Amino acid sequence: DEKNQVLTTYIWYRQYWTDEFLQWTPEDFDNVTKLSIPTDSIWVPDILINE
Amino acid sequence: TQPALLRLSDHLLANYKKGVRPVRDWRKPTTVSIDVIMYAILNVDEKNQVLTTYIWYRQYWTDEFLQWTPEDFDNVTKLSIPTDSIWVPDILINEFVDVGKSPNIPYVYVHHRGEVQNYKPLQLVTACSLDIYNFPFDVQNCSLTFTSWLHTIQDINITLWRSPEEVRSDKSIFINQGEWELLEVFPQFKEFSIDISNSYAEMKFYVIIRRRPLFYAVSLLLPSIFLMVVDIVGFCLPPDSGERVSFKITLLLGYSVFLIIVSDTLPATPLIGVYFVVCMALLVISLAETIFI
Amino acid sequence: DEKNQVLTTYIWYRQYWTDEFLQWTPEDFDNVTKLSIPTDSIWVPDILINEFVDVGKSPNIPYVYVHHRGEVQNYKPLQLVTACSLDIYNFPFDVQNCSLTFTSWLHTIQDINITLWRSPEEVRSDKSIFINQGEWELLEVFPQFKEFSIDISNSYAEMKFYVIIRRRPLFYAVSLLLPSIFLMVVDIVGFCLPPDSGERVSFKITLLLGYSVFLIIVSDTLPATPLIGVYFVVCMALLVISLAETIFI
Amino acid sequence: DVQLVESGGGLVQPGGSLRLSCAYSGSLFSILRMDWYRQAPGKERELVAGITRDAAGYADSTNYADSVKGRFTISRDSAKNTVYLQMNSLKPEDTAVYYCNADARTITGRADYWGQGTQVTV
Amino acid sequence: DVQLVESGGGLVQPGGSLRLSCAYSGSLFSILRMDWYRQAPGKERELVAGITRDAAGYADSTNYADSVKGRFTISRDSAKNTVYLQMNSLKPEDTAVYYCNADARTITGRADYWGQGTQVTVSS
Ligand SMILES: *[C@@H]1O[C@H](CO)[C@@H](O[C@@H]2O[C@H](CO)[C@@H](O[C@@H]3O[C@H](CO)[C@@H](O)[C@H](O)[C@@H]3O)[C@H](O)[C@H]2NC(C)=O)[C@H](O)[C@H]1NC(C)=O
Ligand SMILES: *[C@@H]1O[C@H](CO)[C@@H](O[C@@H]2O[C@H](CO)[C@@H](O[C@@H]3O[C@H](CO)[C@@H](O)[C@H](O)[C@@H]3O)[C@H](O)[C@H]2NC(C)=O)[C@H](O)[C@H]1NC(C)=O
Ligand SMILES: *[C@@H]1O[C@H](CO)[C@@H](O[C@@H]2O[C@H](CO)[C@@H](O)[C@H](O)[C@H]2NC(C)=O)[C@H](O)[C@H]1NC(C)=O
Ligand SMILES: *[C@@H]1O[C@H](CO)[C@@H](O[C@@H]2O[C@H](CO)[C@@H](O)[C@H](O)[C@H]2NC(C)=O)[C@H](O)[C@H]1NC(C)=O
Ligand SMILES: *[C@@H]1O[C@H](CO)[C@@H](O[C@@H]2O[C@H](CO)[C@@H](O)[C@H](O)[C@H]2NC(C)=O)[C@H](O)[C@H]1NC(C)=O
Ligand SMILES: *[C@@H]1O[C@H](CO)[C@@H](O[C@@H]2O[C@H](CO)[C@@H](O)[C@H](O)[C@H]2NC(C)=O)[C@H](O)[C@H]1NC(C)=O
Ligand SMILES: *[C@@H]1O[C@H](CO)[C@@H](O)[C@H](O)[C@H]1NC(C)=O
Ligand SMILES: [Cl-]
Repeated sequence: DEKNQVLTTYIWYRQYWTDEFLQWTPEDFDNVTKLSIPTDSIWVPDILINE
Repeated sequence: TQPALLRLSDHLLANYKKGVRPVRDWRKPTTVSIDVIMYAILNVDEKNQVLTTYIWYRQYWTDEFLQWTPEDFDNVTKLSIPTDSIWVPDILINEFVDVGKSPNIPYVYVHHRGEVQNYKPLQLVTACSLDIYNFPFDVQNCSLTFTSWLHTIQDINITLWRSPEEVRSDKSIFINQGEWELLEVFPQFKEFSIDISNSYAEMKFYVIIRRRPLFYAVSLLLPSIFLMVVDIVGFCLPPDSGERVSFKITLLLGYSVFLIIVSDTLPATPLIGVYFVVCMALLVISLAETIFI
Repeated sequence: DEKNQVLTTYIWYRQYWTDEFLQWTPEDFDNVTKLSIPTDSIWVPDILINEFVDVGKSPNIPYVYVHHRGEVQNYKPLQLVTACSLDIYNFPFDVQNCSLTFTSWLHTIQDINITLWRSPEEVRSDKSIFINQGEWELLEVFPQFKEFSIDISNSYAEMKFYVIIRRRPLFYAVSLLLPSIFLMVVDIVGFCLPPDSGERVSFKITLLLGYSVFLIIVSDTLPATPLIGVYFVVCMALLVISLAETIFI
Repeated sequence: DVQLVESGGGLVQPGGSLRLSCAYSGSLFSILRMDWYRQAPGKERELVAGITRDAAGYADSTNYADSVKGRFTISRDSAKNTVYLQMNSLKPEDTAVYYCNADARTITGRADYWGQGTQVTV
Repeated sequence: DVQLVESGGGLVQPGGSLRLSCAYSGSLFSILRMDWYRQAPGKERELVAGITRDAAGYADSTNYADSVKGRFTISRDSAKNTVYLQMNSLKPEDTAVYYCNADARTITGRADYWGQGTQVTVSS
């Protein structure tokens, strides 16, 4: 929008961080490596865009 | 006891954690058979290159935790339970450029062998690269890539609930008499990986739609031939009158404002503009003829 | 929306069913008959409309009335954005027939079944709490029950509502016929100009131009053949042969 | 996946009537088409009657063989989960073992299923 | 971060076949490229085979050395988390210690990783 000076785009976004509480050993858990858990069940960073 | 199916609903959902993927063996992937029915093409945006459609969508998967035996439950086969009370796959579409407002279905059918039946309509605002080369008679080919946005193929895998030919030929419950005519919806499975050790499941749906060259017929060819025959009437005017020149000029002006008005219909070269600028040049050489004689 | 073929309406909707768990005896409860309880605290049927192509913004009703025999009374207004195949053949005087198919989107007929709270004639003739003085005139809302199945062993209950609406041919009257007859009588005045003057030719040309830009402007009112265009292109051709007459003489 | 059970077969004198029942059962399934077949000893499998919902998704559509055209009438009850075959004025040529073939779609996929069949001797 | 383990190495007579396996493991990682290397006694490290997904994000793309061009076939199994090297019609020159090099991206960053390697001896 040249008049109002505003750009509308679509982005594919990726977030990677370390949850020190969600750490475990693969053994005695039947050698599981990763686990899928609900987003809103864990701590999430508040990173946003200023523009 | 005898509260009937109320027992069942408890028995299954008592300790059922909807966060963990429903498999007794975590190595076993959950296969989701999906189904897509094209209900209507709501709007095509040629300028922004984005297709908006309405789909009837079906999800079928197996919940290994929601399994039971029909007996000692008064021979119950299937049970209706709240969608958001059980684990649900995160299958979405890559072509999504927006979020369409679609009715939320609260219940699903879970059967005694653990089969989960999930029906839901979706409004799809998906980006599609359009080619308007042959404007009045153009066919369009749009992709709908269903895939889990996170889970790998060893966690969630997608198949087709019914035969791909059935999915293709399905024109039932679709609204015609519109600007577009649905030809086919061609499903195709693909395993997409951006690297080794991580592979994801893709289920593509090629929706192919053909335009109806009727609304754009009259609005295009009729005024051109009209001003054409009016110009033909204009030739009958004797060169001596002098009003013949003003005739050709005013007519040229009218066709000019006409082509400026019709310029706001479909953006692009549209190729049909050539078969139009021909008429433009024809009126030009007509005028040149008039001023010559 | 004639172009996209989609109807947007506002409905006052009533749902009545029986909750066998919410039954009690009026006595030893201080002779209470009915009780108001939160909608989202009890089981609710998933009845929707098949013609839905979108979601209309409608006020949320938080409470329902549950009576001692287990009758649940649920009132709620709905904004319905439903797709409807429209026929604009006779544009100024056209009747439209739109379907509203209420059915459970999941449950079979052996789980959830739909009936009519009151007589179908009452539903049909009900024109109360409806706003006239608009572009459309409501004729009737005809209810009809049907058992829809796509296969054996699975049958679903459908309750169709055919809303029939008739257009008001007044706003499209003046905006169409008045300028045509106006330019027509102006052309008639134009004939009175003597062929010798020469201004008669410019007269006919300018008038033809005015009617051309007129028909181009009025071309953006209702999309389609509209059939009313024929009774218009007649006038167009009439001005054309008028011009041909002028240049002839 | 889906199991079919035939019943009603027996011995009847010519010109009599008999109603056969075929009960389907399972977890998640969709019967698209249900056909009745009969097989006389030594003779091939013969198509008797079939039933499938019409183009319009309301009323059904039956399909009969030229042999049993007027005598036989196939029906169904979705509520009792049973498809019926009403055999009237039975001829000695109607004597055979009657199976029922259900073309059903499950989570596994679309497939044909057969019952154990019942003996009909005229 | 990501550990590689070679296996399958042994003693085989010339003209025989042998399949080498390389198992990667860790927490969060993405193997972009996996190469097979072999080192004969005294000789340098030699590239045998590699594999990486094509420009199109579906089918993979293999890369073989001129030596083992026709004999060897590199494959992979993402499910078993193991990349394979199928050695056919083994020559005595194929005798060496076979390591595996994985170019992987972890939370730490993109880096190269090596295994302990296995001994492959071809003799009569
Ligand atoms: C995730 O699901 C897909 C889709 O089912 C799986 O791909 C499928 O793999 C089977 C292998 O048994 C293919 O079956 C084969 O069918 C073809 C005829 O189409 C024929 O060559 C054989 O007779 C065989 O039965 C199946 O076709 C194929 N699906 C498609 C669409 O081609 C995939 O394997 C699944 N992933 C995992 C990790 O299980
Ligand atoms: C789901 O609800 C519908 C609507 O009530 C049920 O259809 C109705 O079935 C009853 C019982 O057969 C019909 O009553 C009958 O009416 C005829 C005259 O039409 C009369 O001669 C009979 O003696 C009997 O009273 C009723 O008409 C019919 N509704 C309509 C609109 O035709 C349907 O049976 C229900 N489904 C289930 C599984 O209960
Ligand atoms: C988990 O993985 C470990 C190692 O990958 C497995 O332990 C190996 O396999 C058997 C033990 O059953 C031994 O012969 C090996 O020597 C073990 N190797 C090591 C390095 O420990 C273990 O069995 C796996 N467990 C499960 C449940 O999958
Ligand atoms: C629309 O485009 C897709 C490609 O994006 C076409 O898909 C091809 O389909 C044929 C069979 O119909 C396959 O043999 C090809 O492998 C497919 N190509 C790809 C890249 O997957 C599709 O045919 C096109 N539709 C029309 C009507 O032309
Ligand atoms: C609840 O209603 C009953 C019935 O209307 C009331 O009982 C009646 O009123 C008094 C008893 O309080 C008697 O004189 C009548 O004969 C009773 N009639 C019957 C049919 O029992 C009762 O009082 C009401 N209770 C409350 C708390 O409102
Ligand atoms: C609007 O269309 C519906 C069908 O879409 C018409 O419904 C018919 O109603 C008559 C009786 O009024 C029945 O005999 C027919 O069987 C119905 N047709 C169908 C397909 O169910 C309805 O009459 C139409 N309304 C108007 C005013 O014409
Ligand atoms: C349940 O079904 C079985 C087998 O069809 C039957 O034997 C049993 O009597 C049935 N019980 C009830 C309560 O319907
Ligand atoms: Cl198991």
